[PDB]
Amino acid sequence: IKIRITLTSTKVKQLENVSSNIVKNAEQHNLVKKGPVRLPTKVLKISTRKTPNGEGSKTWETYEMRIHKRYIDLEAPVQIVKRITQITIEPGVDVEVVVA
Amino acid sequence: PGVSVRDVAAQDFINAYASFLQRQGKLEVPGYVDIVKTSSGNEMPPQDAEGWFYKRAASVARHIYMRKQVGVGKLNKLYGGAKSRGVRPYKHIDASGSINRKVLQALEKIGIVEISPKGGRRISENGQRDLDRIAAQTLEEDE
Amino acid sequence: FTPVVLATPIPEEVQQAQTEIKLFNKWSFEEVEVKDASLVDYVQVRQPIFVAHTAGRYANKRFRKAQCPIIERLTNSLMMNGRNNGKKLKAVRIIKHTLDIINVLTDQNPIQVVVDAITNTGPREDTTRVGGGGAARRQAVDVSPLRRVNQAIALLTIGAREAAFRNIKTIAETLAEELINAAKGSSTSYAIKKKDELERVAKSNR
Amino acid sequence: KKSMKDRAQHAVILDQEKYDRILKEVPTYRYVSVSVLVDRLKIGGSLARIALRHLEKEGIIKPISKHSKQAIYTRAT
Amino acid sequence: TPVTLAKVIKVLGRTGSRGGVTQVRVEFLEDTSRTIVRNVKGPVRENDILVLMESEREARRLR
Amino acid sequence: AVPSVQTFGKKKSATAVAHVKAGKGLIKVNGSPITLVEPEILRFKVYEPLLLVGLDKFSNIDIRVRVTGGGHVSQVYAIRQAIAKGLVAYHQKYVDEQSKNELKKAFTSYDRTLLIADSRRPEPKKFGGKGARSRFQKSYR
Amino acid sequence: SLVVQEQGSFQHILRLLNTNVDGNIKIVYALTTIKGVGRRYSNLVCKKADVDLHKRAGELTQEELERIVQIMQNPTHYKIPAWFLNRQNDITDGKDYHTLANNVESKLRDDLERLKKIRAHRGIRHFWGLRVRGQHTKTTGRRRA
Amino acid sequence: HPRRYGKGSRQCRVCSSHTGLIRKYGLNICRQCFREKANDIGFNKFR
RNA sequence: UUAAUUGCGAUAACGAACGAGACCUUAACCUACUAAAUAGUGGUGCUAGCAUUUGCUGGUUAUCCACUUCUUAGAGGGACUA
RNA sequence: UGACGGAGCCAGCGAGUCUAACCUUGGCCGAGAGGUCUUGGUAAUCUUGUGAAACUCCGUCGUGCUGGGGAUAGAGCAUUGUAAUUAUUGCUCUUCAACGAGGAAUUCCUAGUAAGCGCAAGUCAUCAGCUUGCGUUGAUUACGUCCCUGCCCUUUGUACACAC
Repeated sequence: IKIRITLTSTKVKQLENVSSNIVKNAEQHNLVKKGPVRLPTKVLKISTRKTPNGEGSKTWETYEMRIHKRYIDLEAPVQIVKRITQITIEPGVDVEVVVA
Repeated sequence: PGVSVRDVAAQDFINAYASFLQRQGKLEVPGYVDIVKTSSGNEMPPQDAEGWFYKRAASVARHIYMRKQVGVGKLNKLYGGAKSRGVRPYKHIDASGSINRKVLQALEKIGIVEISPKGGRRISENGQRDLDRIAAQTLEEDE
Repeated sequence: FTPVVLATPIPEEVQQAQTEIKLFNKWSFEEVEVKDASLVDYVQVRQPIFVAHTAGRYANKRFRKAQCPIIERLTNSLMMNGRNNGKKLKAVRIIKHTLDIINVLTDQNPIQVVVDAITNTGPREDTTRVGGGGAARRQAVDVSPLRRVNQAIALLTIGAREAAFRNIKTIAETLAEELINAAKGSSTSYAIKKKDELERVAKSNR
Repeated sequence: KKSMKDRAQHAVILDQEKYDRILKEVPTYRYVSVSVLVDRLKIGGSLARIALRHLEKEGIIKPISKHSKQAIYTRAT
Repeated sequence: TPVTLAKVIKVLGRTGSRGGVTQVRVEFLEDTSRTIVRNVKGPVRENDILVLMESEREARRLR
Repeated sequence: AVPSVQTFGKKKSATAVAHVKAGKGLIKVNGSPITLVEPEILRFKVYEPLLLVGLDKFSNIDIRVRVTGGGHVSQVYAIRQAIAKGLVAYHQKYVDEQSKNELKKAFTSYDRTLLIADSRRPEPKKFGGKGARSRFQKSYR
Repeated sequence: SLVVQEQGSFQHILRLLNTNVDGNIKIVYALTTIKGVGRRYSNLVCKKADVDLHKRAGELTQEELERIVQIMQNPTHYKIPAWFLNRQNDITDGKDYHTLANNVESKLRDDLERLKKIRAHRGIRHFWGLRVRGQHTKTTGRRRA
Repeated sequence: HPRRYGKGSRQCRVCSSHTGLIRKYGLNICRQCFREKANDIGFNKFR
């Protein structure tokens, strides 16, 4: 049972609270694991013109998505698929539970 | 103490290996010899019309031992070049696929490299002992 | 001097040049004392370099350019005319071949020859611009030695550009022949001709 | 005015009537190179390279330092 | 070419309508302790060395 | 165990990780030795850190540098800082101080970028212009 | 390191295919002078005739030039993959032909004369001398008439 | 009704306009409603 | 005096506010902390060669072991003109 | 400081298919575009080390409206699509014109900046000579002024006040 927990959230202060929490829950008993990997921040580039029509200067803006993703890997027998699935979810945080 | 291609210069090595195939060993005959541009961005066949092939084999054999798993499609962009597309600015154009395919098929039966799984070709022992021994003799040819 | 051997033998020429004092391949940075006492503190000497390429922080403040060696001042001066921008390795190839040409003819140190050429071809006085009203007039005063050397390198640079332009002669020896002509004094090259042209212009409006 | 050019006539194929003088007129030259051969001996740049290589074969001059599209030379002194 | 060596100690300021000319105080090495005002193009400051073609002139300001 | 230290260098887009260990005294990059990194002029430029004190410091020390990214002159500018920093690390790990202080002062008193990384990074391009500090043609009447 | 004698066989003027040919230059690039043959096709014929490439046009014998130019009339018989010919899959014959230096303008005149009789869009403007490829001529090409 | 399209017959999701579309990003809307929506796409606005 | 009614100081003015400043992001450094086969590094195993005499170049996820300096941002430190 | 052809040939930003058909690796065929069989990926993992170009090394050329330049057209080979003719676009051969450093005037610029060069994205079923972002090489010249063109504060004048 190779349970892997993947986290995807935009608010950088929020998923860190989740990531620290699941580590604390996984720290209980023994439940050997690895620390939180830091993958590159996928910055999204949307570029639009401020003026609706053609009048005015060539003013440009870049609206950005800063999505941060950090997954964890856990290995243990069947108890942990029951003692970890407890969802510590908050608005703006998405979790993806994948086993094996 | 053991000399490889990395320990010798690139230009004199591929020239010595080219002269090696010029004199010893038959590489192959492409059929469309000195009538092709060897690419799409170029419009003039190589000046060394009688050659351009055994030194072609030397370059690709050296690089296929330099790199690990690459195919003819990769070879096209490896040896591409900017094309003067008329008034348009220079743009990269990949090399001719048939030329790179022909030299690769020419050298398969020679043994210089063997077909690798998961794509690309991996160097065989028969084809790298000679590819490495030539470097062990090319550095002493100056004296 | 004892040649030191390692796991990867290297040519003895670099070790010989690295034994006592660092220099170029065969050339020496010594015996290049300037004859003009007005150009000191502005030309960089006594600190030898191997290749003119250097990414120094010389354009940040006002006078950080004083410690800029002479040799790459020529290469930096050659870094214009449009399509010649970039590829500074060409800008360092030209000077190395230029001093190589000056090595065989006038067997003295080429870097001391170009220094002497800079002193000779450096204009000392120039005219300015005065409004006046309706018509423009020119007043002539002196020129700082910092502007003297900075203009001197340029005069050689754009004096050899057109000389080697639209001609069989390459720019390898065109710079070479221009610098010796300016150093010895021939009144035939572009640099000396422009130097006396501004001297007589300032003399007329003195 | 921009009159008609002189149509410079640098040599492209050597011949005996002009092959013989190179061994006798080039001497007494302190500084030699490929460039001076083109504009003074009226010979091609590529022709200068092979001719100087042939002339240096006789043990008179040596490349010293040479590279692409450039060379330096000096007569026997 | 009769030239004279000139020594600078003080600087007055940048003059000229374009601002490319600087008022600089300059002395003489030969027969020192003599003050003559002169103009200059290039950037200058204290403790530089300059050469003048002529020594007997005085320009107050330039446009 | 094995006495080994590792350092790294920087450039505009070039990083030069260097592996330094005590052995027969070998120098190589990407499997190719020092005299083949193909600047063909800046060959002396990369010689600079290891020549101004001689080869006595590299008698029995193997150093290997891996370079990735950056332009050709940027690539060449990466090894010199890696080997110089690796030279300092070896001086900081195996040899005494009297040799170390002389070595570092010879490095610093000559050139800065031997041990000082360049912080002059490219400026991002601005709207309304091709370059960072360039503007379009106005062309008014 | 090749030394070649240049006897009186050298000539400053050439005359091949009823057109003026200049000498004193490389034969490979001397064949490009004659119209209807480009830089690419020039080296194909030069190497197909098994002649030296760096020899000048003036120092050239009759047999070599005859061997070079006899390819042009019927190149397809001389083992060419037949993709360089300027006249391939012609409407009249359907075969691959290479019009020589004097049939190039005769061919396009025939091409233009059949476009004019058919009065196609691509032909009326060609007779008018205007653009037929769709290129804009409202603001470009003013100073040509 | 006899119709073919199938070659870019995409309109604005929120206003049904065949004007300039950004698209290929999951929004397939017009620029003006993209402007006067806020706090949904690229809201951060650090730069 | 400062890019800045930005500061000193003077002063029928005092108390103030907005803007600028302030604030945030990005590009910079960290061989200091958590670190990480969806990034790597070195070694131990299998295997290929060159001179074989000491080494070098490689490939290999179920061959593992140790680490985050090079690759990634988290809490942070770091220049304020000292 | 060049054109052309062969060798060394190094980056960053970003994007990418689910009830749809995107990026496409490897093998094979064809000079080329392109065609076939599969593989990997919903993505730091696979495209992609985007092995890009400007760049340097070997040669040919030669001061010649020439090997610079491809406007101008002709014919043939393919892709996108219900349909492409006033050639969508790509590829092959041939025709090879003006242009030889542009006169009043004018545009941007104080460092990785300008400039040279390329890459990703926007328009897109296909089509960049545009723009938005990124990357490579990477100068000389200023450290000053209000003289022109404009700005702020103070004083003075005004028969202006929709205001020189």
